[PDB]
Amino acid sequence: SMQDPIADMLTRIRNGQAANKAAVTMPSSKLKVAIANVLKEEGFIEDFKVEGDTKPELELTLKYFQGKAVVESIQRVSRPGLRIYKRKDELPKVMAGLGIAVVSTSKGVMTDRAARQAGLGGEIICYVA
Amino acid sequence: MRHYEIVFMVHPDQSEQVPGMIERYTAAITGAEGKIHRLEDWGRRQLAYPINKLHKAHYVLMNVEAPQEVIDELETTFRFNDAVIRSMVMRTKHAVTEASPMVKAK
Amino acid sequence: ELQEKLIAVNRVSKTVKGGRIFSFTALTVVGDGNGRVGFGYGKAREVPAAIQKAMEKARRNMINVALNNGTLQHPVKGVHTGSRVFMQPASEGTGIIAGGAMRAVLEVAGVHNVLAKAYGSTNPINVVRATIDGLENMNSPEMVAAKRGKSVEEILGK
Amino acid sequence: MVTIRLARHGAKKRPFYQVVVADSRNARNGRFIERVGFFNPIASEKEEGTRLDLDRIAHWVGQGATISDRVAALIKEVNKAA
Amino acid sequence: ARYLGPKLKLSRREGTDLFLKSGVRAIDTKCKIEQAPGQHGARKPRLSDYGVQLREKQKVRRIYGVLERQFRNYYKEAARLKGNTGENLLALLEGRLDNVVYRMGFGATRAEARQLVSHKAIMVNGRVVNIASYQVSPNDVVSIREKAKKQSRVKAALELAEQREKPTWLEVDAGKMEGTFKRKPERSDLSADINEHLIVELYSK
Amino acid sequence: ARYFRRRKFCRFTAEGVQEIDYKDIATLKNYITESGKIVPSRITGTRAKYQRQLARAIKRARYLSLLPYTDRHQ
Amino acid sequence: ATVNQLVRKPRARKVAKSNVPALEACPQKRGVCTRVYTTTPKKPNSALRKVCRVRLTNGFEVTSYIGGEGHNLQEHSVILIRGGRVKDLPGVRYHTVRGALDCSGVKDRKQARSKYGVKRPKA
RNA sequence: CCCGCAGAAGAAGCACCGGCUAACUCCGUGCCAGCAGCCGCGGUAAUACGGAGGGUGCAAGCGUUAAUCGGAAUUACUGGGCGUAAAGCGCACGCAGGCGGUUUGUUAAGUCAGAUGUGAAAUCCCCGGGCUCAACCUGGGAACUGCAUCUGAUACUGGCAAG
Ligand SMILES: [Mg+2]
Ligand SMILES: [Mg+2]
Ligand SMILES: [Mg+2]
Ligand SMILES: [Mg+2]
Ligand SMILES: [Mg+2]
Ligand SMILES: [Mg+2]
Ligand SMILES: [Mg+2]
Ligand SMILES: [Mg+2]
Ligand SMILES: [Mg+2]
Ligand SMILES: [Mg+2]
Ligand SMILES: [Mg+2]
Ligand SMILES: [Mg+2]
Ligand SMILES: [Mg+2]
Repeated sequence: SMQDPIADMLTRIRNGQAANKAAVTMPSSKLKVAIANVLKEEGFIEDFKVEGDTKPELELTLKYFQGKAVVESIQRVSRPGLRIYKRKDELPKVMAGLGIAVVSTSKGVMTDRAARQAGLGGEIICYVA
Repeated sequence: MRHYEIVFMVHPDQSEQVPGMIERYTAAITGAEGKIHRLEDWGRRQLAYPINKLHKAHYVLMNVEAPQEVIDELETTFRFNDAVIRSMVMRTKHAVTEASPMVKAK
Repeated sequence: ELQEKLIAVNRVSKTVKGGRIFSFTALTVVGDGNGRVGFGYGKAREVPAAIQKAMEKARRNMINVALNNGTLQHPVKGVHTGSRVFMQPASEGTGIIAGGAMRAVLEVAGVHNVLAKAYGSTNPINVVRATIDGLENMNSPEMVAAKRGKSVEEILGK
Repeated sequence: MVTIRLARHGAKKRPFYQVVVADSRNARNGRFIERVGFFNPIASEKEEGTRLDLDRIAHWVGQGATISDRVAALIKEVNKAA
Repeated sequence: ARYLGPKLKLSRREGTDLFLKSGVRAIDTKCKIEQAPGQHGARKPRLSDYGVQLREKQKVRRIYGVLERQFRNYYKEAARLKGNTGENLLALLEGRLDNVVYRMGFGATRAEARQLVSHKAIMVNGRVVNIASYQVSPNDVVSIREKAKKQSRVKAALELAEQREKPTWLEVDAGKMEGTFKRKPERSDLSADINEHLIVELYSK
Repeated sequence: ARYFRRRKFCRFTAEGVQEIDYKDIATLKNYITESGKIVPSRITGTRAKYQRQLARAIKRARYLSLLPYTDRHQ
Repeated sequence: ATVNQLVRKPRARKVAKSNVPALEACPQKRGVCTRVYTTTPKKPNSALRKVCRVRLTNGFEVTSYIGGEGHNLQEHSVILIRGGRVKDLPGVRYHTVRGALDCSGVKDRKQARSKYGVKRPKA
């Protein structure tokens, strides 16, 4: 069965990027929108939208630069079988700072830099490079 | 407020106080709103030709910007200060808040 | 300029009706030491020639690597046909820390300080291709800001 | 009882005594309660060779601790010279 | 604890003559340069990779007569100290008392200047030191012992010191028979034919 | 005693140089001959305006000691 | 592979077995030569290798090799054995220390003398 | 510790040199004797055995052996694999067990932040100082990666309650 919707999002982006898909459809959720919302500020995705009320659908517009996938790599860090939590001093650097780490802190989901500036730890959701 | 480009040189045997010297010049320059807006340094360098027997000496660059009067005092200091072997108070039209090849090489 | 390094030579052989026909191969990398490196491979009956075949092979098929003051820009992972390589940028003064095959490419490429490790098969020819492939995928802040449609200062954060 | 004495550390023919607060029953270099100073008998006669935190030492004396003979001389060769 | 065999054998091996022998009579005349010793020396030896690294390390050691054990301890200290390790190791080797005396001009050769230190003929800051490996610290003043100056060999070594481009970081005194180790030396001053990054890798293997 | 030619590329104009600097040792070392005498435009091809800037720069650098006057320094 | 599976059964540190079990992690052991004989080497080689059967102090009975030219070894000889197997002699894992106890040094040894217990020749 | 006395006088071995691995020939020997960490040598022109010269490494030590980690990503948490090379149970059900879609509120269990106590000294590390240097000794830091308690924060996970 489907047990980690977040990893499904990573596969949906990764498979669509490798298949040169213009857009991807998926069931929506607050966390999925929040992660898609975070992606917007760094330019990894073009736009996101939410349609439907009883069964919300999250729609992501993929982005390409020279006909090549914008999302070079993305991999799940915290998983249902193995949760990963990092303290503020030990927060990892993803793609030597060029990429971002989606971090779920007590003040909501933010990037590694936002957590680093605010001096906060949390759950490392994913690595983006 | 004319932009000057000091380039003095300090005896290789007195690089210990070179820092302190920077402070002295900077402090008096800043007294008349002497915007420094640049303070590089090339430490010691192998002089091309043996000036004053000294086959090697320090090297400092200060693209400062201060009134004409204050800077003139600096030249008097550099003249009667044995530590500074040679100077070159050039005068640039504008400012250079960047970097030179002498540091970008490393 | 153009610097030349011999990485490894070998005596391959194909049996023929009469007997064993021995041949020699040669692996080389050329580069200007300032962000450009190219590998070469050549087979010939005489070792002298094999080198020329490798030199011509290295002259063609060249790639650009975005160096950063004679050091890598970020840790990179390369994999080619069973050889896995890991290279990490290092501070100034550490020199080249790599195996014999991995070391040779870095001088012509212009890398001065790097920590490298070869996992899996250490076959010299596969190892060399693994390093170059990682270097080709290595991007600099200038193209990353353009590719992400952002500015350098914002993404860097300084 | 708790006593303030010197534990002999250092090397051969160059002793360096550590001034420690310890129970008298414990070994000379063994268990101790608190560090309160050191004493260098081979000091260069030009720089610091012995310093003690008299505040903590006075506190321990007020708690009931006894003073060794040699240390008493140290707690005197200082409070007199200054 | 010291090499006692012939010296020109080592000199001609590893190839470039590097600060050996009195230094007056032309080094080439005394032997046959560009020819390693041994009956088979007259041939082209295809050196390897290990080969190159080994030669460099051996060369450096002989220039300063430092035995492996000692040299390895310098490398450990150089890596421990902040900064670039290779230059730090070279600085430590140059800071030895016996080497400093040679560059100061009181010895014709590093070996002879080292013997002067060993035989209690050198004064450092008013204290007698006869240990060749003593590390000279910046601003120190090294002065030949009164009795020593009466040695005519020292006098002749001063004369010859003129030919060697006087090291900058060393303020030599002629008749004053003294020296001031101004400061630590820098890579630039030292012979540019030394590739310190090779030394660092070799011992880090 | 008289040649006068060109190389067909005033490198300074090419790179859009707007002010030749006397600290660009690398660049300068390309227009100073082995003896240490500024090379005429008639050879390298440098445009007239930039050569004037380049020539004062060489002088300042020689002064500053970043370059050598002639070659026989005793 | 799975962390849950690994939690249920942790990784088992394998114990590395020695190549010289009869030494019981001791550098050398003294023994008595039960039998002196000769044996033949493996396949790519041909010779008359000199080996000895020896009873050690701890009761282990093993066969040891003699690495020196000529030997004054016989019944009830007390020798000192060290580690080191013979590539071409299966079952031989030890070497007799020449020049120790009742084993004399090798005659005429001039190179690697310390490996055969031979005193420096007088000049 | 210092000072004088005399005269180079009283003070250098050990291992290796076929590849790995720095450094080679000559003689003897002739699958013999032998060496051998791995690869392997020797059957009459042995850079591999034995001797000689020569040369390489290390040095008052050099070698061998035993032992621990490394290299060994070769038990892989970081950091591996299971079509054919080792490795999918013959298949299904299914308990404990692990894991769990979308939703609000609810706590604070995890988690995260804050603070405080605790983390003996030595060791280790950094900056110094003392032995002529060095080891050695020592001053101040750092560190002790930890745990307890409290006050928060509450996204997420778990919690129950309703969707
Ligand atoms: Mg010793
Ligand atoms: Mg060799
Ligand atoms: Mg392992
Ligand atoms: Mg495998
Ligand atoms: Mg099979
Ligand atoms: Mg199978
Ligand atoms: Mg099946
Ligand atoms: Mg859930
Ligand atoms: Mg809690
Ligand atoms: Mg402690
Ligand atoms: Mg000291
Ligand atoms: Mg301490
Ligand atoms: Mg919840």
